[PDB]
Amino acid sequence: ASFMTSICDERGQELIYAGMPITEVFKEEMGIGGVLGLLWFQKRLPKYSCQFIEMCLMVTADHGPAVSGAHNTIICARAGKDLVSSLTSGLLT
Amino acid sequence: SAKAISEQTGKELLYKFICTTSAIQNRFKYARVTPDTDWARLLQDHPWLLSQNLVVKPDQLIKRRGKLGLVGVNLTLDGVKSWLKPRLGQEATVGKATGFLKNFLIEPFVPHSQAEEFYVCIYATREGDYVLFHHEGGVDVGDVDAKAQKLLVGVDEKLNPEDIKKHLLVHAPEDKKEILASFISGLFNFYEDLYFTYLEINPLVVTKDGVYVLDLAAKVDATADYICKVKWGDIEFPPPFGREAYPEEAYIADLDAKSGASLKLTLLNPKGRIWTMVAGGGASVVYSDTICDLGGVNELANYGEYSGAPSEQQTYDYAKTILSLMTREKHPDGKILIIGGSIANFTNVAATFKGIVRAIRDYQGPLKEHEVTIFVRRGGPNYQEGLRVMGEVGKTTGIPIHVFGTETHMTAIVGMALGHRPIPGKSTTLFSRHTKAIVWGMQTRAVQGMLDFDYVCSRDEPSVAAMVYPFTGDHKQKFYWGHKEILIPVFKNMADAMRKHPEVDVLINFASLRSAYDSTMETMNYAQIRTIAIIAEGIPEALTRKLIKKADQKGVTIIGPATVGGIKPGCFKIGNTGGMLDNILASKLYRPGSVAYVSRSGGMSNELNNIISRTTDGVYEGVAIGGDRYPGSTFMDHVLRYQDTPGVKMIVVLGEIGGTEEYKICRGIKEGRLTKPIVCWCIGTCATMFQASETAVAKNQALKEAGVFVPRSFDELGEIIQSVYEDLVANGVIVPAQEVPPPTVPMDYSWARELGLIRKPASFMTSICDERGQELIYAGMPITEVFKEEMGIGGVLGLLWFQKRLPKYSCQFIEMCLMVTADHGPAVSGAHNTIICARAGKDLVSSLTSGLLTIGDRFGGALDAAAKMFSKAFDSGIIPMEFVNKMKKEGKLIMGIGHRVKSINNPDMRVQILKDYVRQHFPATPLLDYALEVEKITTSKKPNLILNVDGLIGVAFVDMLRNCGSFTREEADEYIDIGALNGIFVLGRSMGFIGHYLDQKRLKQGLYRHPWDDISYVLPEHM
Amino acid sequence: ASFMTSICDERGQELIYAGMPITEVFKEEMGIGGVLGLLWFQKRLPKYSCQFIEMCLMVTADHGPAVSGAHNTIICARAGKDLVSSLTSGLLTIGDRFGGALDAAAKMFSKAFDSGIIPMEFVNKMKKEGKLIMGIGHRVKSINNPDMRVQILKDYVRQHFPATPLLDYALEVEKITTSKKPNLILNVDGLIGVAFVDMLRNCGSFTREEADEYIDIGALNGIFVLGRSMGFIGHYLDQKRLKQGLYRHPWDDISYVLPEHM
Ligand SMILES: COC(=O)c1cc(Cl)c(O)c(S(=O)(=O)Nc2cc(-c3ccccc3)c(F)cc2F)c1
Ligand SMILES: Nc1ncnc2c1ncn2[C@@H]1O[C@H](COP(=O)(O)OP(=O)(O)O)[C@@H](O)[C@H]1O
Repeated sequence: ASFMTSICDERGQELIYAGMPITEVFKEEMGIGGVLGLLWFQKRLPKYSCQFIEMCLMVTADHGPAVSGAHNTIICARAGKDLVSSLTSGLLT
Repeated sequence: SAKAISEQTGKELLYKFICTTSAIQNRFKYARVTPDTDWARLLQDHPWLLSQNLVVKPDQLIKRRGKLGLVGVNLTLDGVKSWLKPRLGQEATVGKATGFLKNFLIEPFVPHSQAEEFYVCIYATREGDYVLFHHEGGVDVGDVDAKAQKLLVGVDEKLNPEDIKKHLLVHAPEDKKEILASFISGLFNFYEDLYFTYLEINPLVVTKDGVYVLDLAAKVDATADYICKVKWGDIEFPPPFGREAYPEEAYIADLDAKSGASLKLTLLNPKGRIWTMVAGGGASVVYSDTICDLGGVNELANYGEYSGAPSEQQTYDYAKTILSLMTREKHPDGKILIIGGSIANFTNVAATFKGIVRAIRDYQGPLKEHEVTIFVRRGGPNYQEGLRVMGEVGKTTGIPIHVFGTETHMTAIVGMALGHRPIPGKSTTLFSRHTKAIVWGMQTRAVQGMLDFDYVCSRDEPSVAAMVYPFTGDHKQKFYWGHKEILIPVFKNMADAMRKHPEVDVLINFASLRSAYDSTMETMNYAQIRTIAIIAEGIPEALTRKLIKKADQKGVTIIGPATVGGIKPGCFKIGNTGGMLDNILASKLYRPGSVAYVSRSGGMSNELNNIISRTTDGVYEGVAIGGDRYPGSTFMDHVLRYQDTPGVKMIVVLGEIGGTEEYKICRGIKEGRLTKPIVCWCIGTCATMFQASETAVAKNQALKEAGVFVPRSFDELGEIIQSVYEDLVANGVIVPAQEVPPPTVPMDYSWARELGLIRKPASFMTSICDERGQELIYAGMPITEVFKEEMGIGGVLGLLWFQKRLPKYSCQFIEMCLMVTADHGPAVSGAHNTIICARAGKDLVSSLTSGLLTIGDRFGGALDAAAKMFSKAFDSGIIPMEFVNKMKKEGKLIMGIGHRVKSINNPDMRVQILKDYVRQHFPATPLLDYALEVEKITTSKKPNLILNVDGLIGVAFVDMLRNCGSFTREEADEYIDIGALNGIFVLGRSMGFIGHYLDQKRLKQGLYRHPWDDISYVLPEHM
Repeated sequence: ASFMTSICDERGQELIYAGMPITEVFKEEMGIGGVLGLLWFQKRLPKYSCQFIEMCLMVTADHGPAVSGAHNTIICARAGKDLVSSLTSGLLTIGDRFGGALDAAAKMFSKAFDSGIIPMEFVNKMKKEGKLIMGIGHRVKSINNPDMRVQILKDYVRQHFPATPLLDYALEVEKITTSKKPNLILNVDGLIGVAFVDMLRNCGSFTREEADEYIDIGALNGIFVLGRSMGFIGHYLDQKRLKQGLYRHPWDDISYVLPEHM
């Protein structure tokens, strides 16, 4: 096999993340903070850190528009182009 | 492989690099004479030619010049020229051969007496380097072998001058002793430093004036260039003295040069009904035996070796040369082309059948009307696609072929061709079944062939314990033990693999020929390595004797060089011997039998597996000792192991012409040491039919008179093996094994794709470049043609993007379009957000890119909007007044037209340069003669409405793609509608954006946050 | 002023590059190989290097489609998206394992040229410290059969540059390396990163303390981007023409490894 991927599982009845099927993910309350640890680390995370990594996403959402990445998302959003091509032109900062 | 060099080049290599105390007279005093002799230039070279008498003599590897009357002695310049009048360009019948004397040499005559003529000769043997001296020389020296002073000098030694004084000069005159010891002790050092094998000087003249050299005959080891090629400088090897070589043979010898293969063509009778296409260094000798043995010797045309598995195109070139020699004129009998042979390394099975098929199907006209009846036989893999394509092209063309299989013997077709039958310290046990091995080098195919063979042999453990490869980092490699994936560790220095693995006792060098000596001398220092195979061919013969010397000082048995390795079925396989399992399961090599073979050539190990599998129970062990001059272990060592082995019941020996390696079998049986039934036959009886006891005929006859079961020729070899084995069964000697089916692995995909058993479609379909091959090819053109002509970036662009080659007036134009759109400026949305992500410290790619995703529908996409507007309105027939009136009525701005500053009174200058270049060079410009009317009809209302450069490039590419030499309108709409003309802007402006990244990385500027003075925050107030 | 840009000049009658107005650029024959040196370096370049840097763009245009950048331009061109977004998705592969052999060969040969090491101690320390030489090594080819592109570039370097240090150095390292294995040749990725070092030193108008800076910034990295971008616009445009559908990878090539705790 050429690739060796160790996170998801396309085929079958249910989609499976790193260990867990998705009806178990919504059966429990995993949250985005648990799906994040479940995709990236492949280790299932407890609730006090599951809520913490949601804190780290809720904090770094914006610092502002006069900031180098948001500046060159503003510019390539004014130049009329897509959502992907306007996100991206601020992500490579 | 030890080739000869000329007398001249030999003397210049002597004079340039000998170093001794007693000086040598006449340094660099010689004259090469051709039929292209500029006597003026030579006489300007050598003013001493008008000074003393001369000796002129040929330099073409002609032995006994002094008795053919071909040595002009004691002549002036005019006398030399008159002596060259009846000879240069003429012919002489010399010995048996006949050729043109086309190269002569002139040397100074210096007088000498008879007792001053000495004899020196230095050659190589397996145990060392002889020195032969004799006090009398001349052409009347006679047989000088058993009549001189010999001195043995051991391998990797020096030469003590006191020993020469005490042993090599016992008959020399006294006053001439010390200078000769001043000479020979120098000369051997010369002999060692340039890797000669045979250096003979007769006569050697020492007068009172000093030492000077008259004659020189030399042979150098041609595989030893990678040390000595600076010393050698330019070296030319001359052919033997025969007829002139055709340019055909030069064209095939050129295939030896630039390739890595080996394929030489020696044709001797162009008007014969027997031809050859023989793969393998061994099997060409076998066909040349059997053809001449069946009395068709007068109709044999060529014999040619072919090995190394070259590319399909080189085998196409070889086959088109031989088929070009086929179809010259008619003989009324009909020509028989024999195709087939024996290879050990099956690597290009899919490629080589694509050559010879393409060579046959490119001559179906002439090959029928020269009446060719081809016999093709396959060996090794069951490559059914090649057999099928041969069988289809034989019915399509009409050429009578007869493609055969493995069931017919490899010389059974020769009897089917010539009208004879119808057409239907030391060890004894090297390898146990608990033998480990360490593979040097990285040969994942050969190691996979190890492991799959071992799983077929129902072996408990693998046989590759570890790999060693010093030019990467330490890691592990993932292989297939049957069905489960196991790992094998790959090391860098050998101490890791020899301390972590105390279980190995065999190492297998798959080194290159440059590193085999060094890796083996690295390995020999260790203890448990008790068997070394050396796969690589072309190891120089001075290095091989050093390996044999230390192999005898340590006891390690060497199987090689130039082998492919042996095979011991049920226990262990080496290298690629026996091929892939597609051959193993057919020749039944997964169980032990009771027959052992041993061969000179490694190519014949497939054929002996074939023949011993089709007559007897199976091979016990068969070892190819390699095809070099110095084997690591000859016949007799493995024959003694086979004699001291219980499971062996009969022994087969396959020899070749050359050497005393076969008379030791006669001595071993006449001494009674070798008891078991021995069947031998050495290849090459009809080498004499194109030293006397080392001929293949006399060696076979001496084996036949001493109690070795020799067949009458090679074609009775299977019969005589079968007839010995029947008598071995019918006397209670061999109790045969009940054959049991083996386990079965799946085939490799990468191997069973080449054979054509698997058929899946290609996922991508790319139509521009071509990675593989000798040269990289763009859409049609190879790159040496791109630089051979002057294609330019403007031509490589059209050659990649369109796949249509473009003429020069547009090739220069598209360079104009890149030189214009390189920059418009830094306060421009793309360059702005390249400046920002270049100040934020990131890469070149990540700063180019952050400006490239601005290109789109408001920035830089005016080009492909101008094309899709003017070209859309040109085709609907609208004359520009209704065009401008509908652009007002429907209410949309014209995408080509409009500029911020400039008017008719002051244009852009870039639009004037592009417009002038368009008018001067394009043959016909519609749609710009249209658009310049739209300038006037628009600009009579406001001055600043001009078609821009963003309008004119999108117009002139429409006009160029229509009115170039090679497109169609229905195709030149497609490169507009895809967005190539959009993409001319990306490639244009990317020069500028790499410029802005690079510039503001140079002007070292910090992180950029925008001011708060420019941003008007509007936030809905619900806290 | 917030920005400080030192290449172009928007306003005025004519557009001006770094020194030259454009009617002088087309008045003379500057070429793309001269506009390149005029934008990037701001130093005007003579003709024998102006034609050379066009050689370096004509060589690195394509190596092929089964190559990591061209692969993920083929994929994002089959997924139906733009020219910019299909070029770009192959450009962000350029980096430290693909296409960044150029600026590693320059920063190796030019770093070892200045410390005075004659090539034997250079090859011996590249064995001892244990790192592969970034210019040298090829998959197929030997002394007996070179690349042809490296022969065309080497012949153009010898026929026209007035003095070539650091390539007379590196061709010695070919021989001292290649006498051990045949396939160790300095590549085209090594020779471009050598000949730009030699060109920036031995052009008419630079200094060594300044011609170190365009190497260390990564211009010589950026010659590869501009070279290969012709090829990637080629692959986008070609597989938009050969109208091919969305591409998902097969399941036959991917070995799923998932920790089993359901
Ligand atoms: C490298 O040679 C192979 O790749 C190979 C593969 C198989 Cl399968 C095989 O059987 C043999 S062979 O030497 O045994 N017979 C044979 C030989 C040539 C040939 C091929 C090239 C040149 C001259 C003759 C040929 F065109 C057809 C044949 F059947 C050889
Ligand atoms: N320069 C020379 N001066 C004197 N005699 C020479 C010279 N060159 C050749 N000869 C004569 O020619 C002979 C050399 O020919 P050579 O090839 O050695 O004959 P052969 O092969 O039979 O030994 C010597 O016997 C020598 O007498």
